[PDB]
Amino acid sequence: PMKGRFPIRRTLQYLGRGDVVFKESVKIMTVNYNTYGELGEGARKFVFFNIPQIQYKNPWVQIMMFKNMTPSPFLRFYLDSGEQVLVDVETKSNKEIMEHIKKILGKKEETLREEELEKQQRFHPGNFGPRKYCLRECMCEVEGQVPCPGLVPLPKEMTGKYKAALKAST
Amino acid sequence: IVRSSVHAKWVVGKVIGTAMIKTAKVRATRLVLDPYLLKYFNKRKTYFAHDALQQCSVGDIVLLRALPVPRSKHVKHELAEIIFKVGRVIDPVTGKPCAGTAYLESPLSEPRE
Amino acid sequence: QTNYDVFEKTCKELGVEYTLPPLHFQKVHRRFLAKKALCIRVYQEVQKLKKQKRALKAAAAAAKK
Amino acid sequence: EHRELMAWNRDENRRMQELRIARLQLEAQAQEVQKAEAQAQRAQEEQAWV
Amino acid sequence: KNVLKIRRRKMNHHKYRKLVKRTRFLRRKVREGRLKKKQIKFEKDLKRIWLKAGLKEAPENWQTPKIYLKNK
Amino acid sequence: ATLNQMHRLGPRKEPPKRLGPTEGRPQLKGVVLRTFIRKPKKPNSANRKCCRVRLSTGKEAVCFIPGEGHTLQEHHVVLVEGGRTQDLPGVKLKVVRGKYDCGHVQKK
RNA sequence: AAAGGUUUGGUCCUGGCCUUAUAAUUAAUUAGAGGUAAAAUUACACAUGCAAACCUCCAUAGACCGGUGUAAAAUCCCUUAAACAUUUACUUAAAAUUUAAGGAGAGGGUAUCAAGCACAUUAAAAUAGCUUAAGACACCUUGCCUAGCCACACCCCCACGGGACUCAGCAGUGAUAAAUAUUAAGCAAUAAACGAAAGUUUGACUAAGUUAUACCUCUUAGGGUUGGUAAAUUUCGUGCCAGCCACCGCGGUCAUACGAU
RNA sequence: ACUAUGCUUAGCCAUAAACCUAAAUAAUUAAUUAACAAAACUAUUUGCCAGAGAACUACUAGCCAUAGCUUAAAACUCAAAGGAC
Ligand code: FES
Ligand SMILES: [K+]
Ligand SMILES: [K+]
Ligand SMILES: [K+]
Ligand SMILES: [K+]
Ligand SMILES: [K+]
Ligand SMILES: [K+]
Ligand SMILES: [Mg+2]
Ligand SMILES: [Mg+2]
Ligand SMILES: [Mg+2]
Ligand SMILES: [Mg+2]
Ligand SMILES: [Mg+2]
Ligand SMILES: [Mg+2]
Ligand SMILES: [Mg+2]
Ligand SMILES: [Mg+2]
Ligand SMILES: [Mg+2]
Ligand SMILES: [Mg+2]
Ligand SMILES: [Mg+2]
Ligand SMILES: [Mg+2]
Ligand SMILES: [Mg+2]
Ligand SMILES: [Mg+2]
Ligand SMILES: [Mg+2]
Ligand SMILES: [Mg+2]
Ligand SMILES: [Mg+2]
Ligand SMILES: [Mg+2]
Ligand SMILES: [Mg+2]
Ligand SMILES: [Mg+2]
Ligand SMILES: [Mg+2]
Ligand SMILES: [Mg+2]
Ligand SMILES: [Mg+2]
Repeated sequence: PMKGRFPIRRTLQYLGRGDVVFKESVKIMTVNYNTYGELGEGARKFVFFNIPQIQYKNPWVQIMMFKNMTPSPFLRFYLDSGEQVLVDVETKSNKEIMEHIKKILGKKEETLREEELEKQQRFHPGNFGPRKYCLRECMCEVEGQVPCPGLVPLPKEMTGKYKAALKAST
Repeated sequence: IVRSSVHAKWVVGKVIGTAMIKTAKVRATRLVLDPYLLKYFNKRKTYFAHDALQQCSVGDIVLLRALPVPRSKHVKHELAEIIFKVGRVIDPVTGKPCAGTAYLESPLSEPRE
Repeated sequence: QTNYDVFEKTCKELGVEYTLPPLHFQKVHRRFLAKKALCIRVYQEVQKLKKQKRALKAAAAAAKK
Repeated sequence: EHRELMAWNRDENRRMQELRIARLQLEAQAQEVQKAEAQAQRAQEEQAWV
Repeated sequence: KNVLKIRRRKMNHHKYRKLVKRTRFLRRKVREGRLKKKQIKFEKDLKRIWLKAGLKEAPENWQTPKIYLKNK
Repeated sequence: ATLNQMHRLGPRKEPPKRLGPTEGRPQLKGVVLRTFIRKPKKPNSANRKCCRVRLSTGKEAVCFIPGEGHTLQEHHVVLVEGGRTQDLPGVKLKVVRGKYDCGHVQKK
């Protein structure tokens, strides 16, 4: 049995379910939540369930969490321009908090798709090379082309050993 | 007005020391994923920050701005803001003084003092 | 950490001095306390020599000017 | 689009601030009533104790 | 449970105590010499520090304390 | 251990693999120094043929000579290999029959 | 791991060791040809030959290719600036290739290495600080990041200087080691250097030589094993001896366990 | 028979089968018998363990401790040791 409560939170599939990819402006997200109370239950669940998913998709964003410092829970984002975006998450479900932050400071699906395509621009199927980078190492693998001499012996007339013998014979 | 090279253009941390002149030692923490356990833990870093007015006290949360030119070997940030003062917090949501999870001044009232 | 204003009055009235917890624990034993005393003394001597050298160097320059 | 989203956020914070003042107002009325009753019990007990 | 594992430790400790009893005087001379070497290593380590710092004589009014001798 | 304790310690520390009589090498060449007999610890009974050798590394080891009958003598050269003789305690090397001075057992 | 064998008079539990799978090197025995890949004891000392030229004088090149894994926890990934011993363009901009200062995060061992001893800040030159059990410092070990990268180039970390005075370029030799490729041909191909060019040069490379180390196609058959784990023994000899076993174990006269068959 | 000693006044030493062999805290008593013991079992946090012997040992550092305490290996040996029945 995996240790801890809700061990599914410690699986790569769960971490990849996060959908909030912050814009490049977002630099820090401080989370102020209270460990005791009734109006801060959603914030506590947001720290428990959602903060891992947010960090997984935003490795360069500093998430620092403070406990029992204020009467109510809130989220404050620090942007590169110097703006500070305060969010009030009291009486809000953990799912509601995720949707709110996605709207205001989350990249759109169109933007994310474009980046994925650009990343793969330099991979070409026709390119030959090692398996890590290319589909086929050599043209011998292609159908109809002369096969590799190791797998299939070449005709004698196509061999330097044979050609050199003829030149001596000439 | 080119910006710093350092990755940490904006860092939040706690002032863990203030015994250097016009400098505040700040401990920042980030979340790092343990690859074996797939759980996040806290990796903490120390940042020297220029406290021009010596307005920082141990235990207060602060925001640092990366300096364009390193002031010294270790001082590469300045104190942008004091997010939370130690024991003197002001609620961001309501704006009233607080002492923990309680209001020193009720939000219903309008003291304007 | 919660009410700094109340904290300041209580310490002044009750006459209680509050020292903040030291970040790092320092071990103590005869060998360490003796080496740590010399190291502090050696530094001070080196710095005292530098101050004397700076004064002599500046004094010579002033005479030349 | 950033400016519009930052305007919507401030409105949401004001909308929730309004609810907080409405909720906390109700508490002041009820808690005030309880405080008066509790002070009455103290007055009765305090006189008896004297 | 039986006391068999305790009996092994019982014999090990008894035999060790009699071995220490036999060679008690030899052990004393070993210790006084191990402490003397422990002091010289302490003194030398202090000389290394000031010599590296650039001092040619130990700091004024300094005498390495003798911390391993019978001072108490 | 808790997840915090597993994180602070990480994977189990692994004692290093100390080498054996051959020093992690397939074979060694040695010069015979003496030929003697060793008695197999009880409950076995035999007069096992062994020899001391100075290996190329420079150390000296005791090597069991397998087979029925050997012609080894002092100053001979042999190729030793690994493999302990279970009954003979301390004998962690064996001689290879058919290499250098040592020869194959004469078949009967 | 789909597991198995082995604690005991016996059972259960716990627990180590070992077996079964895969691959490299060396060794024993054995071996036809053909194709292909790889070639590897040693930063110990090196006989001999060769490995850098081109070219109307100036220049350019010999800073590459090739070799080794010396040193070093050495690094990876990323940011910023700058040049270039460059190219191609313009009289001003696109690249390739480097250098310097850095840091979100990641990065070997020993904590019986627990303290380091100046490792800080301010900028009237004062303050007493800086790193460290969230592992500093010390010591030890190792090339890693693998379309490749990093370091090294006889030794003294460097190379003014000094010394024990140069194959870690190809081939080859001595010594050393369990470890064994030709002191070979060609510049025709591709790559590099030079030239305006026809061209020239190249132990890079290409085509061969050597070798069951691997793979492929074939044709001869040899090696080991046969108590259990674990597929498979007849007769005889031996008699706790001679010998055998990876583990448990076998051998004291009807031994499926040793030797021959 | 008799002493050190048990007692008192100060200081030192810092060890026990110091074991109720069961860390502390908050639960739960059904969805729940390896054996034995004092029923099972979840969460939180720290400490500790990784075959037996060698070893309450060697070396190191600290300590009023000097035949001492805490800290604590390796070589080497074995194919088991151990717990309950
Ligand atoms: S690998 Fe393509 S010809 Fe051999
Ligand atoms: K026997
Ligand atoms: K087992
Ligand atoms: K060098
Ligand atoms: K050519
Ligand atoms: K056969
Ligand atoms: K007890
Ligand atoms: Mg009993
Ligand atoms: Mg004993
Ligand atoms: Mg038993
Ligand atoms: Mg061979
Ligand atoms: Mg190269
Ligand atoms: Mg090395
Ligand atoms: Mg030690
Ligand atoms: Mg040489
Ligand atoms: Mg050099
Ligand atoms: Mg050579
Ligand atoms: Mg050379
Ligand atoms: Mg070879
Ligand atoms: Mg040209
Ligand atoms: Mg028989
Ligand atoms: Mg067998
Ligand atoms: Mg047989
Ligand atoms: Mg008496
Ligand atoms: Mg007494
Ligand atoms: Mg104890
Ligand atoms: Mg008791
Ligand atoms: Mg004891
Ligand atoms: Mg002891
Ligand atoms: Mg000791």
